[PDB]
Amino acid sequence: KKMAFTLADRVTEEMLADKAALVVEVVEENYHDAPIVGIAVVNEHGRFFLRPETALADPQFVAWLGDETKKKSMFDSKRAAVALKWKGIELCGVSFDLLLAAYLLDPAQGVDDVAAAAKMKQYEAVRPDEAVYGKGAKRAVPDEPVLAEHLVRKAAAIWELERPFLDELRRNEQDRLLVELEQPLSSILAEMEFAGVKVDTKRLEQMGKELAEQLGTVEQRIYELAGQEFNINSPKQLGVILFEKLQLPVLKKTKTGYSTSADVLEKLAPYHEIVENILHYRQLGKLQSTYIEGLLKVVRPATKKVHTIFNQALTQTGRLSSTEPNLQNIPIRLEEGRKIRQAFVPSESDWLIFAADYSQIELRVLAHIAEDDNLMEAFRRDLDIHTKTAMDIFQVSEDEVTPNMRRQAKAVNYGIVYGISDYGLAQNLNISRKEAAEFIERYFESFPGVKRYMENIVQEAKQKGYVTTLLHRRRYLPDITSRNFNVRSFAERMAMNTPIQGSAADIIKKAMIDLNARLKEERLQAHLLLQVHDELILEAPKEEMERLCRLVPEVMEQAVTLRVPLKVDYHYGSTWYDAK
DNA sequence: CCTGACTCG
DNA sequence: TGCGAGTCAGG
Ligand SMILES: Nc1ccn([C@H]2CC[C@@H](COP(=O)(O)OP(=O)(O)OP(=O)(O)O)O2)c(=O)n1
Ligand SMILES: OC[C@H]1O[C@@](CO)(O[C@H]2O[C@H](CO)[C@@H](O)[C@H](O)[C@H]2O)[C@@H](O)[C@@H]1O
Ligand SMILES: OC[C@H]1O[C@@](CO)(O[C@H]2O[C@H](CO)[C@@H](O)[C@H](O)[C@H]2O)[C@@H](O)[C@@H]1O
Ligand SMILES: [Mn+2]
Repeated sequence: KKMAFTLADRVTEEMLADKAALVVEVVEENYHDAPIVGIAVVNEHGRFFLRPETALADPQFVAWLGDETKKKSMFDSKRAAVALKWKGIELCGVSFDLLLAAYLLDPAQGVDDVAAAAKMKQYEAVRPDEAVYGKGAKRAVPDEPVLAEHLVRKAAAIWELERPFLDELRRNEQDRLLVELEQPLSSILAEMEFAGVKVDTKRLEQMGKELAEQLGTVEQRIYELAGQEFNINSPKQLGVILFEKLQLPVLKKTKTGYSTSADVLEKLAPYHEIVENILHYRQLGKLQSTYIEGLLKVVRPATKKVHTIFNQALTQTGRLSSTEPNLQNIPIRLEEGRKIRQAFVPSESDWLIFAADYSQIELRVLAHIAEDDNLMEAFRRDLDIHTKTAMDIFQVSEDEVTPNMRRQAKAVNYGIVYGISDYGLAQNLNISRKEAAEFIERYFESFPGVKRYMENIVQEAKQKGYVTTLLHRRRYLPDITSRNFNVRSFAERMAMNTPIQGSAADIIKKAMIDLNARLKEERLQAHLLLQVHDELILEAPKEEMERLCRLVPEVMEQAVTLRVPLKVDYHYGSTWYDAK
C-alpha cells in the first residue's frame, strides 16, 4: 500500500506510449451519455492521472486514444468506448479486457470491478469500487486526491495482471476465445448500443391509452365475478379471494402462501370463470407497465431512440443479457402483445428492418454434440422436429399446425433434452403422469445417442468439475457430487444444458463478427441493431434488401460448421412487427 | 429489498 | 422436482 503517480496538468509525450493500461472512469451504472469523471494511464514510463476536461480536449490524447497501434489494456472497454462516443471521441486499440478475461476464467465469480478480478490472483493493492464511491444514496465521487490514487491503482492492477490472466487462459485453451471472439464482439456491441433503436412514441402512447380502457373493463368484470374489490396485482389478496372466499381448490403453495401462477390459474379454469379474466388482466397490466410506461421512460426525447446495454460478462452459459430497457424480451407470443413491435421502426427515411433467425439451433447443437444418428438424419433431410413433435402431442398432422402450437411442442422437445421429469411434462401439458413418462421413455429409446450424451456429460462433470462448450467456454459445477438429491440434481441439469445453450451462444457471437466484417468490406449502410440469443436484427436502406437476403443467412450458416447444417429464417418490413 | 408475477430465447 | 435472462407491483 504505497504508490507513486503524477497528478498531471497537461498531456505529455511519455504518457502516449505504444502500450498502456487505461482507465476512463464512468461511475453511473448506465454509461449512456454519462459523466467521465477521471482518466489514468500506466505504461513503461510511469503512472499518470488526468482530469477529463484536460485530456479529452487535448487533441493529442484524443489522437492517441483513436490510434489502434497504441495498444490499451482495460477493464470493461465497452463502457469506456460508449461513454466516449457520447463525448464524440473514438476509442481504438484495446488488446486486453480484464472483465471479459475474468468472465471466461469463471462466470460464477460475477466480477464487476478490478478489485474482484485481482482477487483471483492474490493481487491485493486495489480497493473495490463501493468502498471508494459509496453505496446507493451515498454514491459520491470523492475528492480528487482520493479519486486519482484509486484510478491509478486500477490501472496499475490491470497493468500487472494482464499476463497472469492471459497465461491462465492459454492453459485452458481459452485465449483465442478472448482475443478473437469476445473482445472484437465487445466493440460491435458498443456500436449497436450507441446507434440505438428508433421508437414510434405517437403509436406507443396511443396503445397505452387503449390498453387503459380495456384494463378498466376487465377489472370491473373481475370484481363482479368475485363480488368485491381487491388488488388484483397482489398475490396475497388474490389468494384470499380465489382460495378462501371462492373456495377454489388449492393446487400448489409456495414458501409464502398460495400460488396463483399462470400455470395454476389455467388448471382452475373448469371451476370458475374469474381465473381466465385474471390471466388476461395480468397480461394487459404487464404490457402497460413494462412495455408502454417502462419503454417511454427510457426513450431519449430529442431523437426518439432507446439505448440498451448488452451485459457481456454476466450470464452463466455465455449468452448476453439486455438492460434498461430489456430488448430481448419484447412480446411476440400473443397477438395483443406482439403489436408493441409496430412501434419499433427504422431510424432513417426509406430504411427497413431485417430480422434473421436460426431454425432449431439448440436442437442442432445437441445433434452435433451427441452425434445421435436418428437426430442427425432428421436434420439432413430437413424435417421439422418441432413440427414432428407438434403432431405427436396435438394428435394433428403436418397439414394443419398453427404457429401457436409449434411453440407449445417446441417447449417439449427442448424440455426433454434438458432433464424435464415426467412430473414437469405432465404439469405442462395437463396430461397423465403415466403418459408423460411414456413420452420421455420413448424419446430416449428413439434417440439413444442423446440419452447417452446425458449420462456421459453428467459423468464427465462429476469427474472434471466442469463442462465446456464448442469454443471452449467453461462453467464450473462444484455442487455436482453433493449428497443432497436436490442440490445434486440442479447441477446435473446444468451439465446437460450449458454445453448446448453455451454453444449456440458461441456460434451466434461468431456470426456477428463475420457479418460486421462482410458489411464494412462491402461498404453497405446496413448495420446491426439487436441480438436476441438466436436471431439478429438489422436496419438498412430499402435498396440493400436484395444483398441481405443472400448475405445475412450465408454468414450465419458459415459461422461454424457442424455435423448437421445450420438453417436461418429471414423476413423484412417497415416495422419490427412487419419483419415476420 | 424480496417474492411472485409476466415477458423473451 | 426442464435451462438462461429482466422488470415491475405489492408487501
Ligand atoms: N420453450 C423454450 C424456448 C426456447 N428455449 C431455448 C432453447 C432454444 C433457444 C432458441 O429457441 P427459439 O429461438 O425459440 O427456437 P429455435 O428452436 O432455435 O428455432 P425456431 O424458431 O425455428 O423453432 O432458446 C428453451 O429452452 N425453451
Ligand atoms: O456494462 C456492463 C458491465 O458493467 C458491470 C460493472 O462493470 O455491471 C454493472 O453495470 C451493469 C449494466 O448497467 C449492471 O447490470 C450491474 O448492476 C453493474 O454491476 C459488469 O458486471 C457488466 O458486465
Ligand atoms: O485456443 C482455443 C481454441 O481452440 C480451438 C481452435 O483450434 O479448438 C481447437 O483445439 C481443440 C483442442 O485442442 C479442439 O477441440 C479442436 O479440434 C481445435 O479446433 C477453438 O475451439 C478454441 O477457441
Ligand atoms: Mn431460432
